Amino acid sequence: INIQEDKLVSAHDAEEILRFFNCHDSALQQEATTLLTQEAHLLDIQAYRAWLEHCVGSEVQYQVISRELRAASERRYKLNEAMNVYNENFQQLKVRVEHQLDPQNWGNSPKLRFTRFITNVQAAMDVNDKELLHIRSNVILHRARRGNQVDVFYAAREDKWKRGEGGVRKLVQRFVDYPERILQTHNLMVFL
Amino acid sequence: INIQEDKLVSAHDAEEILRFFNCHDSALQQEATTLLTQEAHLLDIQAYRAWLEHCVGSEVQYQVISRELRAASERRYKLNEAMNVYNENFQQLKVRVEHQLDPQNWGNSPKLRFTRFITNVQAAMDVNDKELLHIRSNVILHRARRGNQVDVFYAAREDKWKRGEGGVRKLVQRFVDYPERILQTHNLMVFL
Amino acid sequence: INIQEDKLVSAHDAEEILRFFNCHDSALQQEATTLLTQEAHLLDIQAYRAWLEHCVGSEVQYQVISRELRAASERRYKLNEAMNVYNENFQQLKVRVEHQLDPQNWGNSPKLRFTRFITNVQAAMDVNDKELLHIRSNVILHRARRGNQVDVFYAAREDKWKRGEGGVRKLVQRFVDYPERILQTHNLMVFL
Amino acid sequence: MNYNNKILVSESGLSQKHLIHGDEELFQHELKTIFARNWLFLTHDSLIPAPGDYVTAKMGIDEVIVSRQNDGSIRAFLNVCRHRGKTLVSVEAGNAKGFVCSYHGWGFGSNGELQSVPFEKDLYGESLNKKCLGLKEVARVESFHGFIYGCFDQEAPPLMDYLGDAAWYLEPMFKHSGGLELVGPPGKVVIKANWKAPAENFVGDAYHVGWTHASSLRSGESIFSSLAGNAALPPEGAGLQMTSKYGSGMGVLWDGYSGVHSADLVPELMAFGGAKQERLNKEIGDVRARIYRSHLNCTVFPNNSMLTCSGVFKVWNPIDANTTEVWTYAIVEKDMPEDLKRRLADSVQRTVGPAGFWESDDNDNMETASQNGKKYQSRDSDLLSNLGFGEDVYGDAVYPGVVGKSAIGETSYRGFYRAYQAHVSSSNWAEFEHASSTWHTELTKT
Amino acid sequence: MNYNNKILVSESGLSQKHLIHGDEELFQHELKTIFARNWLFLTHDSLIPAPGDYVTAKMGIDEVIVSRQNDGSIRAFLNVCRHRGKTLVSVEAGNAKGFVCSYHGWGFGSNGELQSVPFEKDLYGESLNKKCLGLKEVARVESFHGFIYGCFDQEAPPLMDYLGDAAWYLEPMFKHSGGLELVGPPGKVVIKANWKAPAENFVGDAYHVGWTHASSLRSGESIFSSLAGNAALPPEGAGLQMTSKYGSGMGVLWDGYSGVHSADLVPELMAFGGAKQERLNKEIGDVRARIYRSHLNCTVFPNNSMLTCSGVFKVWNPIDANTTEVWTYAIVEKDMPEDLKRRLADSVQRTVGPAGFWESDDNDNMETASQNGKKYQSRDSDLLSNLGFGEDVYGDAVYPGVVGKSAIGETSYRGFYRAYQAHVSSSNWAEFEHASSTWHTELTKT
Amino acid sequence: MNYNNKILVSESGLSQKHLIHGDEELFQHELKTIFARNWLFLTHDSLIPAPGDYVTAKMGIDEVIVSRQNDGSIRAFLNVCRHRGKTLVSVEAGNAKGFVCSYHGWGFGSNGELQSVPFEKDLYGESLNKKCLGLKEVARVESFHGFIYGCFDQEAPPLMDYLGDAAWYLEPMFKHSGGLELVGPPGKVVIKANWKAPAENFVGDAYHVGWTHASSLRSGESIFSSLAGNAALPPEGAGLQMTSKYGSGMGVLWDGYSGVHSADLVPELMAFGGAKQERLNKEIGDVRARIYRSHLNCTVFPNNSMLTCSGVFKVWNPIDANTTEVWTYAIVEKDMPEDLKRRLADSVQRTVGPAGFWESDDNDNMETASQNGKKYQSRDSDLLSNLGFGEDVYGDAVYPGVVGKSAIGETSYRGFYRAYQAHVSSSNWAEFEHASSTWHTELTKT
Ligand SMILES: c1ccc2cc3ccccc3cc2c1
Ligand SMILES: c1ccc2cc3ccccc3cc2c1
Ligand SMILES: c1ccc2cc3ccccc3cc2c1
Ligand code: FES
Ligand code: FES
Ligand code: FES
Ligand SMILES: [Fe+3]
Ligand SMILES: [Fe+3]
Ligand SMILES: [Fe+3]
Repeated sequence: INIQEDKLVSAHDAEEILRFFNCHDSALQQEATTLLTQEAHLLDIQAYRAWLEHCVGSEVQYQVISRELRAASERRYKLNEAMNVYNENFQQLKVRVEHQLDPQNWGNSPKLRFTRFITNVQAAMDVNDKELLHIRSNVILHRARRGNQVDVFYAAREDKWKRGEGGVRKLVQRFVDYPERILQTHNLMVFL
Repeated sequence: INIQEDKLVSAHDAEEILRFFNCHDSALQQEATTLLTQEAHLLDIQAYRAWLEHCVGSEVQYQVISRELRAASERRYKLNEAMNVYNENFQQLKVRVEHQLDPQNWGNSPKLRFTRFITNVQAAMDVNDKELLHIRSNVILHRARRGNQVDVFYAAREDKWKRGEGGVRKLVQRFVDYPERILQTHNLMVFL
Repeated sequence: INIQEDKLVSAHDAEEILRFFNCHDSALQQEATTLLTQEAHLLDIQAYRAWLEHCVGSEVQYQVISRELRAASERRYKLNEAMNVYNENFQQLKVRVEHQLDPQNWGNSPKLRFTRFITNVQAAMDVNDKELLHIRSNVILHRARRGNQVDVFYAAREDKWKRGEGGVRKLVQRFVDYPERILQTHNLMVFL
Repeated sequence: MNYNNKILVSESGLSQKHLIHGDEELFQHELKTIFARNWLFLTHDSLIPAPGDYVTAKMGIDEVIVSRQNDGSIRAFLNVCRHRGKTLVSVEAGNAKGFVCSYHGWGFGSNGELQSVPFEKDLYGESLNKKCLGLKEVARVESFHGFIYGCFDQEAPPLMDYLGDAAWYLEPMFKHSGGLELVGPPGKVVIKANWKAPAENFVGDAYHVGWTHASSLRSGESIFSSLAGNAALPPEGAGLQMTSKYGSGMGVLWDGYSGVHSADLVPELMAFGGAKQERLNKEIGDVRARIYRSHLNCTVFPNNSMLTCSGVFKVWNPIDANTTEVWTYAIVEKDMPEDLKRRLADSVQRTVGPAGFWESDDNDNMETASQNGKKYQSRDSDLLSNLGFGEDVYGDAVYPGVVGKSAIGETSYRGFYRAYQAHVSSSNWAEFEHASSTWHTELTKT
Repeated sequence: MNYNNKILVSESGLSQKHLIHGDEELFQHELKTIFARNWLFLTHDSLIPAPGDYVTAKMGIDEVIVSRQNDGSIRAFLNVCRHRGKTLVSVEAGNAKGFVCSYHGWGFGSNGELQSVPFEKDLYGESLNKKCLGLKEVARVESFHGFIYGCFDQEAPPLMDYLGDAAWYLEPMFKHSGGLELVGPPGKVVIKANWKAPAENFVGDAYHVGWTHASSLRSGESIFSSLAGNAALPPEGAGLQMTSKYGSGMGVLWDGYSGVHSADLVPELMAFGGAKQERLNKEIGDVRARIYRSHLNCTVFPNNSMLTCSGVFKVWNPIDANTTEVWTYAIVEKDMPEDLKRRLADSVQRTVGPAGFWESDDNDNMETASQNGKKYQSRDSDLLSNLGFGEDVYGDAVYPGVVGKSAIGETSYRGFYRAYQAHVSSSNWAEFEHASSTWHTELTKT
Repeated sequence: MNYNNKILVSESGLSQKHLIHGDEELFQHELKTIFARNWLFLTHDSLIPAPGDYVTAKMGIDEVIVSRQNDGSIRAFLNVCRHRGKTLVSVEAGNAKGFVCSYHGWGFGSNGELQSVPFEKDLYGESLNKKCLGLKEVARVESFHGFIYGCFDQEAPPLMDYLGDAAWYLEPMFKHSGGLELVGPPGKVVIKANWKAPAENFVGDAYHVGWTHASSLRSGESIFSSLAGNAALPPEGAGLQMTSKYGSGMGVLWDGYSGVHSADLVPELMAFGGAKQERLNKEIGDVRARIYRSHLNCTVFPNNSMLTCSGVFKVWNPIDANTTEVWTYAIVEKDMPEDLKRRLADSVQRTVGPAGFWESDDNDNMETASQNGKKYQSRDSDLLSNLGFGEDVYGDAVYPGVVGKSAIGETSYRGFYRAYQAHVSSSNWAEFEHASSTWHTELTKT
């Protein structure tokens, strides 16, 4: 992509397109599909310890940002463009997992119900690090609780996964730029 | 999964995880993907007789439950935990199909519009019955009618499919634990 | 399908079922999956020029209809059954792309956010034209803007794709019969 | 609107202003004059049989906790903490000796009493009068053969008296059968209708069955399947209609013990009902034993409905003028074999539950009739309920109440709406009584 | 709020309180004083040409059935059953001799009459007075060259008189062209704007075109493309504005026969319009023949708008103060070749339909201007419509109505809002007339 | 409801009618008597430091543009065009010399003035009085150590006077620390609670922390982790509570400088705070230097809250009685190392931002307590805030304001609600003052 011609495209987004348009490795897309379906299954049944153990790398950065609304033509105002809804290392994820599992987390009784829909999977090996797998996917996450509360989340995920203990591929980075600026879901207390 | 450690996970859910984590047979996931996409296509175009004929086994149990909200710590109260929104044998499904097709089903004029999105397909052969295929998938089902009525349903489906007449794989069990306790879709009169 | 027995099924829908039930070519479904995921990625990042250049054929018809609500038993009233929300040739698509990219399109500041979910991909080669690929897929399209505006679109797409310049497969027809008669999304100004 | 003066329901219940299904100010007024005043269904003994068992229930738009006490009585309380008003219980059923608030940890007993306050001594000293801080208690809780009703108004008639002439019709199934059980949990679905739309339909509306449910009748091949598409009118003397002073009413369709249930249950049910009827002839007499095994479509005023024999039990929980949360339980005879109980429960949900193919037939009827009540040119229009007017009787030697001796009519609508109007225009029970002193004469004019 | 006294629109229509776009009590008041009183667009002959053809339409928030009778007249009725108020017809168009209610099967004729009631003899005997139970009929239904309007108020002026001075401007295209056809079905989309926001914009708002539609002008290369981004003001004498006693008004942009249509239609349209103009010079005179092929942006008070030559036809159907359901049809000249009719219809939807790139330009303007009317600090603020005030004339020798002899101004806003205010503060047509006896003098002050 | 007479808050603030969290008429009344009258948080110097920098902010339900002027002052204006009322600015922050309306292209300066109107000469001539058409300006804009507040009411006290006795407690952190910066952009989430629910919780509610946040306390291992599950009451003299004439109040928890932050930040923070405290002893005295590094949970009346040391800054933006848009910023000390500032900001969002695990603990408490205020049987019930009543003092030699010399109590609720009630029943500031002339005596009775 030429972002001087495609005026609406960010440099970051153009870079990520190039990554997937280049080598298509059908087998890798299939492996990625499996990894992500199994991750979403563990999360949906609220097996959060299993998710950490089997899906999340010790060196992870788990990041979801919210970007301030600025003018498309803005060129002078330079301050912090985004805040971190999540920006977690493994220990910070573990804190969140313990909070979910705590028997005095009153908000988890009655038990919540999660259903995740993962689509648009793309996978490409990193050019410079042969063991780093880039995976892109979109998620619809449905959370239902307390009889009539229903919250639906929508996001694209830019992931890096790498083989760790036992040769298992684990998440080492997830980046989500959340598309809705003002959340209408009560909170974003879900693992996208 | 150890459900003593992963305190939020039900025994049932842990059992179903084990089924898919064990043999991955890439070809089977592909066959399952086809079966489910074709089923959803037949349903979306309201070819309900074709769905029965081509997709549904004579010995089917088609079941969708709604589970009462109980305390995560509840250990004494023991009464019926769920009711059956659906719990249909083949003949009961046929009754429902005839009801859809009846020219005095006033609610079907003007014609309804269905669009189904099937994701997260996993497939595994049963360990003890070599002809029984376990398939798990999630569905978003969009129903539109009467100009401005729009209802969206979200569910995970635990299926068993088996080869029947002509060697065609057909649904012999579908189990859905509906995630929303109080439906906000007018009714659940859709085939998930 | 016998549409005399399956009374709810249109002749058009029955024709399209037959197309996919007949040859299943697993590799073709995979190629189609790639084409559609890459198209949706280009659209989601608002690379509209790239989409035209890489995904859209010079002879395209890009059509989205809205069908008037008529009685299931209606047999006499014969007037225009539908209107065209879109019915665009390549030049008309280019007009729309220029409108998106215009720096005085005030509605595009702050920048919109798009997330597309493509599912239920089916692919079959045309029987009579060996270079014409029929692809069917469903889309959920999420558009977020202006802090708290969120619009979600749902559709099935009947596509024809054909190899053009450089041997690249491009869209030569997209047909969508939009399922919601009265739109509750402000407008349908999105490329489904 | 001036509810003392506004004629919302015409004399003899013959018509009602369409706005009653749409007007939000009237809905707010109903909260006071209907829901806070009258008896509302809570639960059954079978759902809270043991000490400490509880369920949550709606009473109007309020939520209550309904708890089995140690002495075997049942008490009900607002599901609202006495400190800063947080909802106390977030589950639908369970067993507990008390309820602790998740905000500041105040602990209430199953008996509503404020039993503990965290760090009371250090914080409140001796100054917190816990005796005055028990949960707000539902003033009246009474049982009709295991079916538990509540009323916020201490002045209400006893539940038995409130059921009036309807009680006589219910007793064969509710009492003389050996008793019923409610099979939970209920289905729960929101419909975009006023609570009165399904309430009136169940109270009195046999006329719609053949046309509305044409498709379900034909597809299921239930006992009343001959009605499909108005192909056949029920025969002479096929049933009756009744209504009562406090608004409750029902249709009676003779002998229809298998009700809505598809042909896969008809023979077993018709056998079971006939067998019990034969025993009951000796005990309660032929007519009442026949009523036992006849299909009763009943509304217990205001918003509880049922189909006996079909085994359908409904609560039409009000949300706003065009929103209702529908709770659907099955009722079964205690002495039915357990496997039949299970199949009957499934069949209730199959036909009228959240995916009930029969009840789907009714959705558009209820929803559009309710929403049209908001439309400008319809607000002041008259909904008609005059079918059978001038052929109703009162004080019949066999069948009590105001009675239309025909299977299809609008007798029960008239009694329902007479009662409704008397409440809406009254400030308390005494005024309702004064407004109701000639109720049956009003219904039987001409 | 006291609508007799409250100044919602200032003298000469110069300003309006911003709350008029947000206030739900006022919206309810408009249902009575605007929508129940005035003429509202229903359909065209071309959509119901044969006996038994019908469409559904909104009139305010009410829904009506509009049916071609056997004698060739058109009658319109509330889409509400006379029994218990269910919506009778659930489709948008069709052909039928009558309408049967899905609740209890009552059958109404195309002429509104209650023709059949299931089992009438057995149930009602001779006591149902079907003669008094016909559908509630729209009192007035009249045609303007095939365009069918309805009015609930029997006292309204004839439609021709109601169009006032606007009619003279419409007649070249609506009458002298040989007639128009409406191409259905319409696009339908809900916007979060008050109905008045698009109504005022179409009635009078040429000022916004260059800036709001900058992107669409440049991208489509339509005839008025020189306006893009306020790069160029239309020349001296490029057009005019007019308004009328009963609120209808329009802009006239000389010669712009291809209107919003992108360059792919401009040559063909400009040829077609010029050719007809040449024939019409001889028949109706040069000025009127020029008006025929000039772009008219018009609102027929209250909520019907159009762009002649562009061929856009809009209904702004009110839902609540910040919700409007937009219906978009195309209008075509009957004697255009069919292939051009087809392409013109597509182009209307392309530009201003549900995915109309031009109309998307307007969304935020209408929606935010309407929603700001709810905001506390804006309710009592003044929306300005003073552009061109003191240069309007009345009784011009060539151009009738209150007229601003300039292409861009707010003349038509002032006449629209003068009429609006006179209705809002009046209880009936007589009072509107009394409030309007010096309408043109009020508009032409200073 | 008659707000002059209705006792919504009882004497001494001891209780409040539950309806205050649910009643939409009262919410509309609050727009006038609370939000249009009082000081509301807009932004910080650090977010608009340079000429032309601007942000949008809510003030009640209104939206304003807040702009740094060329002379270094800040002015705020309604985000509403003076022509036809379109929203002027659609972004949250930027830099510009002015704002052009996308409807008709009117151009306003950063100073609110109407600077340009497209084609003014050709269209308006000399008749448009642009001097009178500047954006509607927020009457009062003042700074408290860089924190910028606005007030629509010209008659309000200066912001410093409005903070009353609360200011003394804030100054060590806001002034003597060297100053704070606000780290943007904020998180933004909608909760289904009344704005008063989180406002009261932050003003005064240490009681809930151990029980509500049991899970977060235990999981994060923050400094106050010993409270988890009410395992331990804070010790004797662990803190205090205060309140003030104009409603602002706070809790003080001695020494808790790391606040909500998990153990990964505790040592660094406790070091940083102690080091500055040592320098401040010499400058402001031991007690005030200790206050600097003590956790203050504060509400600046009506709807701005903060946790000092935790570095949490909240705006509870009202939408309706059961809807609030929560804005969450981090506050940091200017002289902290930049890497610590970054980590502290992330930690604020981690704990109390949109996915803040602590703040999720509060959701059900706030939402259900607010929604129960709509329920019929609860509207007239009394929310209790009597904890510590009769042990508060005023005019203490060390700690100013009405003060409860205990860490946990409801002192600050009482002062908050006394102020609320005085505003709700008053038409202007003079009447509030008259209603508040014995404020501290009222709070310290018994
Ligand atoms: C009202 C509502 C439902 C009904 C259902 C019925 C089913 C079978 C027979 C008679 C019925 C009467 C009914 C009356
Ligand atoms: C109001 C609304 C739409 C308009 C569209 C126009 C298109 C071309 C030329 C003039 C126009 C004036 C208009 C006035
Ligand atoms: C109100 C709201 C939040 C609070 C959070 C706290 C965190 C740590 C220590 C004391 C706190 C008091 C609080 C009071
Ligand atoms: S609100 Fe229940 S203990 Fe405070
Ligand atoms: S409501 Fe139409 S026939 Fe009864
Ligand atoms: S509304 Fe802003 S310039 Fe007209
Ligand atoms: Fe029914
Ligand atoms: Fe426009
Ligand atoms: Fe808290």
